[PDB]
Amino acid sequence: SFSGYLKLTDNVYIKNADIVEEAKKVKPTVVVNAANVYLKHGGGVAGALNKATNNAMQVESDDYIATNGPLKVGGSCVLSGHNLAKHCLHVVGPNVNKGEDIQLLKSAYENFNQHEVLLAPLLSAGIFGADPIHSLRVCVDTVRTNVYLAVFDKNLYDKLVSSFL
Ligand SMILES: C[C@H]1C(=O)NC(=O)N1c1ccc(Cl)cc1
Repeated sequence: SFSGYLKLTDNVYIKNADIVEEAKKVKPTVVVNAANVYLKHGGGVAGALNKATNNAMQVESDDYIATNGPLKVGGSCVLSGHNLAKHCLHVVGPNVNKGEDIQLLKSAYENFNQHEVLLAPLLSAGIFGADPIHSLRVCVDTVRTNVYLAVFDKNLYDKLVSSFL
């Protein structure tokens, strides 16, 4: 199971880790992807997860979009986890760099409540432009299921833990 995590709350755990390496090690039931509405996994966590699947995540995602159309900001879909997990929960947090409503971050985290346990990144953090401290606060105040957060950046991990209320 998950190891080396700091406990933040009854159900939220955090570790300074590369989510791809963490997923390959744990092979969790669910890995969360920091997806966009088009499931175009170009960069950030999505680009890294997709590259780890040898692009199989992108091939599956293009078929999903061709059939269903784009996701909503704040929405999600469950697809295969490929070699990383049983399932990948593609969750769309608002991208502040595209002028999307930060208020949708709570709706994005609510998707996690449909899964008993998840390995996840902080939604809307990184290239999505939101404040990761705010993302962690919304996470702990929204998610009720067991969420294991992987924060790639050591300096950001330290800032998140030390400023956690
Ligand atoms: C991409 C995001 C993540 O999932 N884990 C991180 O440490 N992230 C990250 C966010 C902001 C900056 Cl400047 C650097 C890294």
